[PDB]
Amino acid sequence: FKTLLPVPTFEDVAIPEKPKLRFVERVPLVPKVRRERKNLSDIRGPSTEATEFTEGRFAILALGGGYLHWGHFEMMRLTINRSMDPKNMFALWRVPAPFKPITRKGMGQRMGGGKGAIDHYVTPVKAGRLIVEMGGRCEFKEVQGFLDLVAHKLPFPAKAVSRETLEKMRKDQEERERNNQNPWTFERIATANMLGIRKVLSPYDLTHKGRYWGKFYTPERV
Amino acid sequence: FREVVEILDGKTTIIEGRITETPQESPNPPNPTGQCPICRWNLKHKYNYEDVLLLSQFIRPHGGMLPRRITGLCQEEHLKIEECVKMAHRAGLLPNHRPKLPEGFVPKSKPRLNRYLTRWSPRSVKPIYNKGHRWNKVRMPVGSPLLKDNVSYSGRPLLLYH
Amino acid sequence: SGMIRAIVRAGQARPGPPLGPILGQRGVSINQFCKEFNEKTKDIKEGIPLPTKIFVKPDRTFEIKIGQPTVSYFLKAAAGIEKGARHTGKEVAGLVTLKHVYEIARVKAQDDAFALQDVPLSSVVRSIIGSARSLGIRVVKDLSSEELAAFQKERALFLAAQREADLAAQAEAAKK
Amino acid sequence: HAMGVNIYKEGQDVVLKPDSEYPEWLFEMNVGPPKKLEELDPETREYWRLLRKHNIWRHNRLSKNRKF
Amino acid sequence: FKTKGVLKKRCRDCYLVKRRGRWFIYCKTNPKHKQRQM
Amino acid sequence: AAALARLGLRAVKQVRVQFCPFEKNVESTRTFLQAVSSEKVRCTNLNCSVIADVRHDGSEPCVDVLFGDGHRLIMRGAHLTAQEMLTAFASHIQARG
Amino acid sequence: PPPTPPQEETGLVRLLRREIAAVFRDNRMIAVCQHVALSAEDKLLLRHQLRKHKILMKIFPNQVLKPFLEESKYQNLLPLFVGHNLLLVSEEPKVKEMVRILKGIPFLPLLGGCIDDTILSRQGFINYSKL
Amino acid sequence: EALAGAPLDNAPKEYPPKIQQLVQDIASLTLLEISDLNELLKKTL
RNA sequence: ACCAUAGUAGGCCUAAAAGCAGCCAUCAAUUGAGAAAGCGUUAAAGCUCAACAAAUUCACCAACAUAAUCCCAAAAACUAAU
Ligand SMILES: [Mg+2]
Ligand SMILES: [Mg+2]
Ligand SMILES: [Mg+2]
Ligand SMILES: [Mg+2]
Ligand SMILES: [Mg+2]
Ligand SMILES: [Zn+2]
Ligand SMILES: [Zn+2]
Repeated sequence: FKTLLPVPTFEDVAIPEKPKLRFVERVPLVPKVRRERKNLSDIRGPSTEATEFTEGRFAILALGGGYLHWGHFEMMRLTINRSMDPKNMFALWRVPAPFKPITRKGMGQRMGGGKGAIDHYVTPVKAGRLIVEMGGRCEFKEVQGFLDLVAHKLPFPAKAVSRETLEKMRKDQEERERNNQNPWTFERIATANMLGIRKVLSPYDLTHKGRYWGKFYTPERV
Repeated sequence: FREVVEILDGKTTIIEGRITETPQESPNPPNPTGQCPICRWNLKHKYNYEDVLLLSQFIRPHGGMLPRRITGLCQEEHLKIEECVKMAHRAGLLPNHRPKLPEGFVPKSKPRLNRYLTRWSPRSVKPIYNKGHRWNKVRMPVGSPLLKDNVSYSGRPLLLYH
Repeated sequence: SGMIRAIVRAGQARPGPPLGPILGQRGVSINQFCKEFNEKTKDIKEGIPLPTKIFVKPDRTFEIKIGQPTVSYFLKAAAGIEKGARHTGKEVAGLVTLKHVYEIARVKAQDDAFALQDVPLSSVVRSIIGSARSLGIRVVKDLSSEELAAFQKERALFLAAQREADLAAQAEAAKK
Repeated sequence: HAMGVNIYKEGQDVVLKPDSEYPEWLFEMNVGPPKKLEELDPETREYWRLLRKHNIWRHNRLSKNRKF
Repeated sequence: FKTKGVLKKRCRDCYLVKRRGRWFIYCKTNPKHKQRQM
Repeated sequence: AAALARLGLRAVKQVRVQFCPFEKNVESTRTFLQAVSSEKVRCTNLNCSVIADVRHDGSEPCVDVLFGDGHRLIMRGAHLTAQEMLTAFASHIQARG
Repeated sequence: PPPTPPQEETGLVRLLRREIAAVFRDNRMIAVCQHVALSAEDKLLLRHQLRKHKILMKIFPNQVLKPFLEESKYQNLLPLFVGHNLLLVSEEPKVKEMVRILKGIPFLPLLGGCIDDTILSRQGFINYSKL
Repeated sequence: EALAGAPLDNAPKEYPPKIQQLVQDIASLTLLEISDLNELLKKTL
């Protein structure tokens, strides 16, 4: 004998038309003629934009920073589109089409001579940004199962999350940092310039607080 | 402790259960409120692989670990006691708890290498041919990390790898 | 060597598929069974295909148990229609009342499956109703005068929709 | 075969009993509205049939990911 | 036998076993499901 | 009940189970009864009869099984567990037959 | 241990309690017979052979049947339900007719029971039968 | 309350208390109350 | 561990679509078992899942090959160390 439990029911879910992901273009329609310098600073540190959910209850969350080029968009589009029930689920791009020109030279060039030519386009993705947002009358578990594939084939480390999962790990993140037993935290030492440590740190560190190092992000770092 | 007896008489076979006497938990524990058997005797973080009088209480006459739901151990401590029992078998303590096999005592093998605190099984370990230099160095495990919480009287943490 | 479920029309039993591949694979005589089956089923002049249970034995001999005909047929006739709805519940196929389902029920209470079950006729009527839901056939409490007002409207709408579906199927057969 | 039934033909092809002959249960049964979960009383046996059925649908959706 | 970085059961009859300081997948029905963790 | 089905019970003549329902110790023997009474084991051979002897007073539960080796296997479940009875049954009645 | 988390009765538990409370009222003969694995065919046949003498059969979970029965006047049936079981319900009983069908199947034991407030073993059923 | 404990075949010599106090209350009656008893039982059954 | 019977081959399109090419409904017997979550069939039949009953230690994720003369201090889990 086992007693039953009430099943979660979705009466409030409204499925939009064209639930499957839009095709995105290899190159923008108005190709950038002027060659841009590479901010690596756009992959660096925490993300400001696209941190929260909008319509959907599920998402892929980026744990590192990285560049997304057309190959990745293709991968996600196909993989998600044939992995979903178009009736019961819908997906959404939380990331723009690749807009940032990246140059190259022909292999075999000597150093110098000018900048290179535009090879392809990418999208910058800062750690903590939602890549793809899936809603529906789905339970998190199915979506999670096939979303983790996609997540795994992305250039940065990433996870599949729900609203519940995300707020879980955020409350855990702050609770870990008010639980902390040792008096010595990165913030505390860095801001007050103890041991003259500011010599070895970068200015950005004051904001990043030793959680972010380069494009990498370690969540365990308080 | 219930022995199962089997008898063969004239093409008839009798199998029967028979109950013997079980010793009982010693009368007066230090922490009676205590939940798990290790804990109410204040043995948590105290017993080592070396303490046999404690370990021999959970095992079978043939040397294998007793199951957990029978013993009542707190899960963590069950694992610790299992590690310890393995390590103690390997160390050559509990010689009476092997299975008895009249033929196999006769065929000598090279006299048993004396060892202690062995985390892995002897047959499963590849010799480390390459060592490695000061910066990338292959360390040889000693004892188990399950016991890394034992009380240290010296104050220095036990050294688990050399 | 096992059992066989064969749904077969009243006066029709022929030494070819389904009976050829099915009974012929078990190593069972097709003609003996056509003979016996027709002996028993020629006495039903109501023209009803019945699901039947054929027990096929180890020695290649056999036994036969004839059950009540399918509810699909009984309801196809009760609504007077031919084929059931293409898209069920989206559209209507035919109409029935209390009385239809009651009759069809007390007819099928002697079925092999509902025989051993001591269930009242309310239960069997529930089953037949549910089997109407998926056949595209709609029940109504007291419909009689509106039954015929309906039939003169409804049949014209089913003719309109079956002709529209036949024409659109001619256009989709041509486009293909 | 084929039968076109009118008010003359549906009565002439059938033996259709009077309204006082037919059992009470036959009118009570719900014609077209299959019942929902909220509608049924939790102290009724049928409510729990529906809950079971829904649990089965749930396990059935969740099992979509089977490798085996 | 295949050497793999990730072991996964390819059917219901696969079982998972630790031998020689490794993990293994043995399968009696389909021997092609045999796997050795590297 | 499955491990008995896989083992081809056809080597057995007659299986009786004598037990006393109102005793506290009989659950094991009962488990054995429902393991041998199952459809798989029951249909492996039709030459074998399964008899359930039910008494209030006998006070000792017992399982008796004859088979065509001229062999008689009698296990008195008192303190014996179900799957010990069924393992003993398997290795005893299969290896001999 | 952590403090005590009292569990709450579901609708299912209450429905079963009510149902069994009615079952022990109505039927004069309640005969416990250990549930035994049969073909679906044979179980149906047995149900129908119980339908011929009008006797009914019922099955409840030991979970909700046991505490009800230990708090019942019927608690002497507690040692009977420890295994699998099947509850034989009879209104206006005739026991010899119930024994007739059980006789057909040798491996399907009748264990305890109560016939008109008289709690009996199998032998008591054999005695009430010949009466 | 609780019900009977069901004695059985190997040893039951034990008859109920009710039957005995009934045959006692029967045996203590004078024959006019025995004929009255007999009539009152003949009519109901 | 255990167990699997009911309307019924649900209605359609197709040579056949019988829980399982596809489209639509997704009701209903039995204490209990989806108009079926995996395998399987030409269509079946046949194996399992979820359902009753039987019981109940704990069970979410986590594992990743290598180079060229010869491995590369030796060794070591406690007698008290801000
Ligand atoms: Mg990656
Ligand atoms: Mg149901
Ligand atoms: Mg199951
Ligand atoms: Mg290699
Ligand atoms: Mg050296
Ligand atoms: Zn403890
Ligand atoms: Zn496999």
